[PDB]
Amino acid sequence: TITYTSQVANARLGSFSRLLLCWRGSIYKLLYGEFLIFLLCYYIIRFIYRLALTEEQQLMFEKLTLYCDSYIQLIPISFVLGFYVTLVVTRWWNQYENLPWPDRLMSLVSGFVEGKDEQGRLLRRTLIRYANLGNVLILRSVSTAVYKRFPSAQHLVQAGFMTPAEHKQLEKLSLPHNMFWVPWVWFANLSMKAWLGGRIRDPILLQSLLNEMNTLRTQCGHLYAYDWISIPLVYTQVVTVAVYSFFLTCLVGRQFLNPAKAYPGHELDLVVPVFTFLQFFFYVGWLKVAEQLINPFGEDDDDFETNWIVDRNLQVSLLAVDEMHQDLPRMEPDMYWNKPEPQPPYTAASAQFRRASFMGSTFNISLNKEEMEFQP
Amino acid sequence: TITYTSQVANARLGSFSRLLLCWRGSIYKLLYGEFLIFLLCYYIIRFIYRLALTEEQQLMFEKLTLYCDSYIQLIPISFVLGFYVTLVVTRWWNQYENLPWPDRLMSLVSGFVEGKDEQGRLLRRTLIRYANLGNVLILRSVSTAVYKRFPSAQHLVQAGFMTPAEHKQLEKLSLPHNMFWVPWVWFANLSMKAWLGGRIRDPILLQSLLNEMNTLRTQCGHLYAYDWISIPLVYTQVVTVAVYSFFLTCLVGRQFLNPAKAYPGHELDLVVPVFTFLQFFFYVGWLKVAEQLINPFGEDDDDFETNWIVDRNLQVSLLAVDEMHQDLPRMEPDMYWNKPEPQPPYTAASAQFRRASFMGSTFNISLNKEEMEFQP
Amino acid sequence: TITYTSQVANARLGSFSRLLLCWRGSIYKLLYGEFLIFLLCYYIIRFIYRLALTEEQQLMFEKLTLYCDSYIQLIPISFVLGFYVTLVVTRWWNQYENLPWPDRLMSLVSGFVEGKDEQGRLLRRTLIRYANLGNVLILRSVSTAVYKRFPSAQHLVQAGFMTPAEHKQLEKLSLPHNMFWVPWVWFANLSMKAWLGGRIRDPILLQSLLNEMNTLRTQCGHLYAYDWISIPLVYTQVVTVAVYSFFLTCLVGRQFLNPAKAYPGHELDLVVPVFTFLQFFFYVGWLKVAEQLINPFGEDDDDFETNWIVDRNLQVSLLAVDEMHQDLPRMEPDMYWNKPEPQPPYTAASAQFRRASFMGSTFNISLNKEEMEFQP
Amino acid sequence: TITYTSQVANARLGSFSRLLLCWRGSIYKLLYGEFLIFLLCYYIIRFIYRLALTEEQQLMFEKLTLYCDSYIQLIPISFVLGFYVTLVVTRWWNQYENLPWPDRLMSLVSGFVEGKDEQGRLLRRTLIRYANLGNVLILRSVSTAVYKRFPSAQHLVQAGFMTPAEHKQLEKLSLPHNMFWVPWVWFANLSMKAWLGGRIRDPILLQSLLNEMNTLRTQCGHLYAYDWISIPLVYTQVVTVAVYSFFLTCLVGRQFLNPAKAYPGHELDLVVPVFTFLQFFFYVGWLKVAEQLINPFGEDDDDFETNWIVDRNLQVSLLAVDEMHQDLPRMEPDMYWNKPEPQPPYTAASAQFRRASFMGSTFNISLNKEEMEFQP
Amino acid sequence: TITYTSQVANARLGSFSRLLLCWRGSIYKLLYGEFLIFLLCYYIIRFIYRLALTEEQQLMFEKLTLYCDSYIQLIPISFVLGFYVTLVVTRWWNQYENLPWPDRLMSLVSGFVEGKDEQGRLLRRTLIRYANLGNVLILRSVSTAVYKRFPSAQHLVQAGFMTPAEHKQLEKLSLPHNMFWVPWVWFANLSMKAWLGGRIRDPILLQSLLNEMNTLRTQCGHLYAYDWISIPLVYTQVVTVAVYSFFLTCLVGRQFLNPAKAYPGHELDLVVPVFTFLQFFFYVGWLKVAEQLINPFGEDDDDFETNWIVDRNLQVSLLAVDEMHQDLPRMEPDMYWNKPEPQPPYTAASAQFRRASFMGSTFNISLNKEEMEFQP
Ligand SMILES: [Ca+2]
Ligand SMILES: [Ca+2]
Ligand SMILES: [Ca+2]
Ligand SMILES: [Ca+2]
Ligand SMILES: [Ca+2]
Repeated sequence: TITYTSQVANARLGSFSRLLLCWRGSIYKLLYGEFLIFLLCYYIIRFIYRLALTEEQQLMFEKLTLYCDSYIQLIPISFVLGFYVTLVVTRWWNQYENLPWPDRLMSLVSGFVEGKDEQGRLLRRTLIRYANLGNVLILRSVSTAVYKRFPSAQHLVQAGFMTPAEHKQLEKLSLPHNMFWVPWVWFANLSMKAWLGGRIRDPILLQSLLNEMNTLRTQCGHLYAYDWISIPLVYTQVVTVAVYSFFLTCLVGRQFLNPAKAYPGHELDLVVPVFTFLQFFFYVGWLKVAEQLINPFGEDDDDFETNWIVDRNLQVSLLAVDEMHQDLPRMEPDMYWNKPEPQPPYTAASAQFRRASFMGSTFNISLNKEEMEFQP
Repeated sequence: TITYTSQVANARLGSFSRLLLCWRGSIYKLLYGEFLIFLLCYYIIRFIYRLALTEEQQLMFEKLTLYCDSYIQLIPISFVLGFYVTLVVTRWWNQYENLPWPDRLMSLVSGFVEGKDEQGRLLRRTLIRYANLGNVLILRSVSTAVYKRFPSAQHLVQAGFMTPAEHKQLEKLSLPHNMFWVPWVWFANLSMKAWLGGRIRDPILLQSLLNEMNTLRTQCGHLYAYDWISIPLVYTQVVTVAVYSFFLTCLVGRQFLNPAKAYPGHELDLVVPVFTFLQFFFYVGWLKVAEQLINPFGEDDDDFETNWIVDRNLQVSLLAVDEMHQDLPRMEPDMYWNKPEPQPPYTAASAQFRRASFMGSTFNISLNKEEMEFQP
Repeated sequence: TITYTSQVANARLGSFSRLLLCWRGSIYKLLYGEFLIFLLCYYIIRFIYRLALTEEQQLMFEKLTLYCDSYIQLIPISFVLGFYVTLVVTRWWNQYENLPWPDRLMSLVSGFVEGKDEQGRLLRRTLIRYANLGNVLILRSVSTAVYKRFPSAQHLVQAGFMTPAEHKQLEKLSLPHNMFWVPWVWFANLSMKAWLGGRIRDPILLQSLLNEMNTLRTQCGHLYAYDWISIPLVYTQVVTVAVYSFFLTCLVGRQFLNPAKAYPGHELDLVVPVFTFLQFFFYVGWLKVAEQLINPFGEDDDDFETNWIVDRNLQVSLLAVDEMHQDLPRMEPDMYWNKPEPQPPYTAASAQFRRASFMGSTFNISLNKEEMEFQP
Repeated sequence: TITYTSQVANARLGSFSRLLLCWRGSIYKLLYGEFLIFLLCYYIIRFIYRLALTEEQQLMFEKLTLYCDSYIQLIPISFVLGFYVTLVVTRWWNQYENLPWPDRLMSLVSGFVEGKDEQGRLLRRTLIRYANLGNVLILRSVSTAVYKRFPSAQHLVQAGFMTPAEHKQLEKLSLPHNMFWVPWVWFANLSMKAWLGGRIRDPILLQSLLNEMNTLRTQCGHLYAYDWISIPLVYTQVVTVAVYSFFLTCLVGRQFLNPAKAYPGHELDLVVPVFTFLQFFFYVGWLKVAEQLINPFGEDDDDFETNWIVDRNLQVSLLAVDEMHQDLPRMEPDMYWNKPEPQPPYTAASAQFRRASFMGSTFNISLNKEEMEFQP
Repeated sequence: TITYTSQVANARLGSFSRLLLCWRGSIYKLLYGEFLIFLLCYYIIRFIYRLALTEEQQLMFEKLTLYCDSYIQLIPISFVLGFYVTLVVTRWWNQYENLPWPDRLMSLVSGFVEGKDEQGRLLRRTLIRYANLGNVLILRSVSTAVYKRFPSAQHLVQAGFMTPAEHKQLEKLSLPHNMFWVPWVWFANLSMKAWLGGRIRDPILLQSLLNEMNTLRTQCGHLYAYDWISIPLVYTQVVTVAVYSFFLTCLVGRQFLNPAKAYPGHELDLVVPVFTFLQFFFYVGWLKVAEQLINPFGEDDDDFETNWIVDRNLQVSLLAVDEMHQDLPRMEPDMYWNKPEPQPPYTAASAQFRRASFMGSTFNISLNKEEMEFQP
C-alpha cells in the first residue's frame, strides 16, 4: 500500500502534478519493461523500412502504413478498459472490506468473559487466539506474503498462532478442503463451555459474541470466495487483446514515412512518435491498474499489508482481552462537569476552522407576515 | 471455475499477456466455431465476387463495398456491449453471493444443541442435514450439473441427502410448486422441539439458530429468483442484433477489392483481413463474456462448481456438528502468555514485508510552537 | 416473465443467435408497429421525392438530404440510452427484490405459535393470512393484473383473502389513504395477544416474529414507493426526444438520392435502407427495454407474474403454518451415521463434475529450504 | 411528484410518445425560458450579420462561423452530463429512501405499550407524537414546502405537532445547532419510564421499540446530511460550463451563412435551425433533470410531497396507536379452513394471468436410463 | 463544505447559471493558477513563433502545429475522467457516511444508564465521553484541521476530551500502532461494570449499548481504512498524465498560424484561443473535482467541517446523557385527542401544497360490469 493522502489533502497548485515524481507503485515502474519492448520493436521496424528494403518494398510498406493508421480505434478500447478497471477497483475495495478486524469481537470478549484469574485469562486469550488463527489461516490461503511468512502449520505453531495441541486437533480433523473454518467451530464450542461454566453471565452476551464471530467468519468466507472465483478469463483476455492489438497495429501505422512523398499526415519526420508514446503510457497504465489490483494480496507496492495487519491484530487483540479487561482509568468529573454548553478551545493554527452551525437550507427563507397565518 | 489468481498475484512483465496461452474458459475455445463460420462466409464471398462474377456485377459489388464500410459504426456496439456485460457481471457475482454456506449455522448448531449421546448426535445431524437438503434442492432446481447428479428425489435419497421418511413426507406435502422451502419449516419445527425438550437451553439460542437458517432461506430464494427472472429477452436480443449486424455488414464492407481498379483505401491485396479478425475476436469475446456468465450455473469452464460446493458443505457441516461438538483442543497458555507486545518472527522470504505501522496521514504535519498554543 | 435460463445455460455455438427466433417478449413483438409506421413514412417521403415534384424541388430535397446527413449523431443517443436503460434495469430488479415472500415469517409462525388444537390452528392461520392480506393489498395497489383479479375489497372477500369481519373493520378504519398498512398493525396486536395468552412462550420469539413482519412491511412500502415515485418525466421525455429526433431526421437524411447526380454517399440506389433499418431496430429496441421495464407490474410478457406469486404464497404459507406445524419426518440415523468423510455418488452424466478442492492461490508456491527458516 | 406509472404500465404503441403531451414536470415547462432566450440571441446575431455588417465584416463573420462549427463536440458534454445526472438521480433516490416512515414503529408501539385506559392511550400517543415531531422537525429543516407550512416552532405548536410544554422544554434545551435530535432522546426516556412503570412488559420489547426509533433517527440524520453536504460546486459548475459553452458556441457556429458564397455546409438557407433546436432540447433537458433533482425537497413538480407525507404519517400513526390498539377483527375460520390446496378464483379480465409454476430451469432436462445410474 | 441547496431548491431560470458567480469552492479558485501558467506558456510560444525565428523555422513550426492539432482526442481523456471522478465521488460520499454520529448511542445511554445522582451522572458522562474520545482520536488521525486543533494528546487533555487519568492509561497501554481503538474497550468494560453494579438493569440493554458502540467502531475503522488505503497511485498518475498530455499538445497545436499560408483551419487570427481555454476550464475543473474530493478531510472549501462535527457531537451528547436524562415534558393530551382524522392547517404560503393521496397506479383502471365476475 502506497499512501499519499497527506500529499493530496488540499487541491493545491499541481497537487496531482507532484505525484508524477513518485517511483514506488508508479506507472513508470509498472510499465517500463513493456515500454522498452515497444520502443525496440518500433525502431527495429523503422530501421528495416528505412535502410533494409528497396523502393517498391518501401512503397508497399507505406501503403500498409496508410491502411493501418485508419484502423486505430480509441472508443472501443477506452470503453472496455473503463468498465474492466471499474470492476477491478470495485472488487479490490470489496476484498479490502472483507479483511477481518477483531476489534468488535475483542471488545465484546474483554467485556463479557469474566474472571481476573488465570482461568479467565486463559479463556479470553484462547477465544481471541481462535479468532486470530482463523483470520491468519484464510490470509495465508489467499495472500502470497502471508504464505511466505507461514509456509506451513508447523510455521504457524512456531510463530505462536497455533498451539501444538491445536495443530494435532487440526490434523485429526483434516479433510480434503481448506480448514480455515475450524477455529470458528472451536470458538462457538468454547463460548458455550464458558457460558455453562458461569464465565459468561448471560446467553444474550453469548449471542452477541457469536454474532461478532459469525461476522468475522462471513468476512473470511468472502475473502476465500474472491481468491477462488477470479474475474472471468474471457473478459481479462478480451481487454488484453484489445490493448495489445491496438499497440501492435500502432507499431506499423505510426511509422514516420518519407516526407518527400507529401502524404497528408506524414509531411514531417519527427523520428520519435511522442503522441504514440503518450497513448502507450495512458492505455498501458490504465491496463496496469487492473493488472496490479486484480489480486490485491500479492507483493505489489499497492497490495495490502497483510503481514502488518496480522501482527497488529494479534498484538491489539491480546492486549485488549488480557491487560485491558476490567482495567479502567479512574472515573472522575470532567472539564465540563457543570457547563451546559462546552466549548473546547481552538489553536492559533486552527482558529479559522471555527464554523457556525448549519441550521438547514430553509433557515433563510423569507416569508411575509400574511403568508404565515394558518388558513381555516 | 477457472482460477488464475496465483498467476496474476503480481503485475509483472506481460502478466496479462501470459494469460493468452490458456485454453480452458478461453476466448479461443468460446468463439472458435463462430470464427470458423465467419472465415468460411468471408472467403466464400471473396471467391464468388472475383472468380464467379462478370465485369459489371463485380463493379456493382465494389459500389456496395465502399457503402457498407462507410456504414460501419463502433460506438453503439461498444456502448451496448459495455452496459449489458456490466449488468451480466453484476448479476453473476450476486448469484455467487447468494450461494448458501452452512458454516455459521453449523457452528451455532454445534455450540447450542447439547448432548453427547445418540439423541443429541441425531438432533444436530438432522438439523444440519435439513439445511443441506434445502441447499441441494434449490441447487438441483437451478443448476444443470447438480440436476444431472440428482435427477430425482429418489436419486437424492440414494445419495444420502434425504431419508426415505423425509421423501415420503415431501410426497405427502406435494404442492404444484418447487418444494425447496420445506426443509426450512422442518428445521424451525425441529429446533422448537429441541428447545421444548431441553436440548436447546435458551430461546435466545433458538432465535440465533433460526436467524441463521432464515439467512440461508433468503439466499436460496434469491438463487431461485435469479434462475426464474432472466435478463430481459429484448435487451439480450438487442445486443445480439447489434453484434451480428456489425459482423454481417463487415462481410461485405471488409472485402479486398482488386488492386487493378482505383479506390482509396483499397490499393493493395493483403488476402487476410487481420484487423477485421481482431475486431471479431474483441467484440465476439466481449459478447461471449455475457453468454457464459448469463447462467453461471451451467457447465461452462468458468461456471460455479456447485457439485463440489454441495459435497464440501455436506462433509464440513456433518463433521462440525457431530465430531467437533464439545471437542476442543486443550486450553493451555500460549507462547506470548506474559509478553505485552507479541512479535511473531518473519522468514527469510518474508522479512521484506515487515512494515512500520501507519499512524494516519496527519502524523507528519509540522506546526510551530506558536501555532500549537490554544487561543482564549 | 420470459425465462430462457435453460437455453442460455452453456455458451454454445450461436447461443444468443437461437434467442432471435423467439416471439414472446421479443424485440419484433415490441416494435413491429413503430417499424411499420417508420417504413410507411420513409416510403411516402421517397415516393413524393422521385415522382411528385419538379426538378428544382427535387434538387432542393437532395440538398436538404445532404444537410440532414451530417446531423445524425450516434454518440449522444447512445449515451442517454445506456444510462437511462441502466437506471430502469436497476429499478426493475429492486422492484422485484421488494416483492414480499412470506417464507421466513411462515416458518417462524409454525415454529413459535404453539397448539395443535383448533385455537392454535386459527391463530397461526390468522397470522399468516394477515401477512398474505397485506401483501395482496399492496400488490393490487401496484399491479394491473392483480387489480383486474381483485377490483374491490368485496372481490378480496369472495376470494377468501379477507373475512367479512376484516372487511367491516377496514371500512370502520377507513382513512383517505391506501390502507395496505392495516394488516401489520393487526399482526402485531394479534401476536401480542398470543404471547399474553401463552401461545407464544417467549417475548424473544415474539420479537423474531415481529421483525419478520416488519421486514415484509418495509418491502411492501418500497413497492408502494416505486409505484408512486416514478422516474422523472423530464428524463423520460429527454430520452424519448433523443431517440425520436434521431429517427425523424433519418427519414430525410437516409433517402437514396439519384445516382445520376453523383453525390459522394449516394452512388447506389438500394431502395431498402438496410443500415437505417438495423439502426432503427437497435435503438428502438434499446428504448423498448426501458419502456417494458419502467413498470414491471403491467401485462407485458416480461413483467412479473404477481398473480402466480400471490397464489403460491397463499397456498405455501397456509400449508406451512397449518399442516406442517410440529409435523416432522421420523428422525433416524442417516446414511453417513459413522462415516467421517461422506462421499455421495456421482451419476454417469455427472462424473465429469467431480473436482479437487481449491486450497487457495498460494498453495502451489514453491520455497527453498533456506527461505522458509524463521529469522531472529 | 408526477406519476405516470399507469400510463407506462404496458409497452404499447408510442408508449413514451404519449408522455410528450404532458405539461406538468415536463421538459417544455422546465426549459421554455432558456429556449426563448437562446432563440432571441440566435436571431439577433443572424439579423446583425445579415443587415448591419458590411461586406468585409460579413466575410470575417463567415470565417468565424466556419471555424466555430468545427469546435462543437458531443462526446465530452455527453460524458459529463451522463455521469453527473446518474449521480444526481442516485442521490435523489437515496434522499427519498431516507424519508422516515413511522409504520414499523407504530405497529410496535401499538402492540407493546399495554393499557386500554387513559394513561395507556396518552403514553402510546405521546411516543408516536415524539416520532412524528422528530420527522417534522427534520423535514421543516430540509424542505421549503414544509418550512412554509411551519415557519416557526410556534406554528408547530398551533398545528398540534408540538405541545406547549414540549416547546418550553425545547427552548430550555436550546443549543446553537439544529435540535431535530431531541425527540429521540425524549422517546428513549419515555420508553424507559413506560418499561419501569409496567406498561412495557419486557426489556426485549423495549429494545425492539428503541431499535425502530433509532432506524428513524438514522434516516433523519441522512436527510440532514444530504441537505447539508451538497454535490460539489466545482462539479456542478463544470457541467454547467460544458453545456453553456456548447450552446454559446452554437450561437455563432450554427448561423446560416449566405448561400451566395456557397460554402459546402451552408449551400441553402433554412432560416430556422431545427437541428440546433433539437440539440438544445436534448442537452438542456438532460441538464434540467439534474437541476430539478439536485434538491428534491423544493417546490418543483417532480419534488416530493413532503407535506402530504407528514399529514399521512400523523393520521395513520395516531390511528394505529390509539384506535387500533388491541382492536382486532373477529378471529374465525377462513374459506380454506380444511382445503389443502386453496385456489382463489380469477375474474374474466384476469383469466389470462393464470400460469403454471416455474419449477426451475433444469426441469426439462432429458437424461437416458444409463446416464442417470449412480456410479461406484 | 459549501452549501447551495437553498439556491438550487427549484429548477428556475438559470439556476445553475447563477452558481457561476460563486467564488468559495469554485472552479475559478481551484484552477486559476494552472490557467495562468497555461496562459503564460501559450503566449510565450506564440511570441517565440511570431517574431523569434527565420522563415524556414516558422514553416517547420507551422507543420508541427498542423500535425499536432490532428492528434487531439477528447475520447480517452473523457472516458478516464468520467470513471475516475465517479470513483472519487463514491469514495467521498462513503467517507462522509462513515463519520461517526453519537446520537443513537447517546439516546440509549440516557435511557438505559439509570441514576439521577452523582454516580449515575458520572457514569453516563464517562460512557458518552469515551465514545466522543474515540471519534476525536480517529478524526485527529485522518483530518488535517482536527490535527491542527489537537496536535497532541496533551492538547486533547487541555481541551477536555481526555482526563489526565485516561491519558496516563493510554500511555501505559501504548503500542506501536494507532491507539484509537482503546476507548471502545474502555466503553465495553465500563458498561459491563455498570450492568454488574445495577446501574444498567438488563443484559439486553447492555447488548443494545454495545451494538451501538460497535457500529461507531466500524465507522471509525472505515475512516481509518479510507485514510490508509488511498486510491491507486498508478490510476491517479494515469488520469493526470492524460489531462496534462492533452493540454501540453494543445500548447503547440492550438497556436494561430499565419493566415497568409491559407491553412485549412488557420484562416483567421483571433489572438485568444477561446475554445481551447473553454476546454481547459472544462477538463481541468473535472480533474480538480477529484483533486478536491480525493482527501475530503483536508482544508479545501468543500472538505468536511470535522471540527464543527466534533464540537456539536460533544455538546449534544453531553446534554443528552446528563441534562435530558429522565427529563421529559409533561405528558398531556394533544390537540387531536378525540379526533380520528387529524387535519393540521396550512398557511397561506403553503395552501397550494395540499395534495390528494395517491391510492396506487391501478386506482383509475375502469373495468366493464361483466369483466369483474369470478369464474368457476
Ligand atoms: Ca497484485
Ligand atoms: Ca453458463
Ligand atoms: Ca411493463
Ligand atoms: Ca427541486
Ligand atoms: Ca480535500
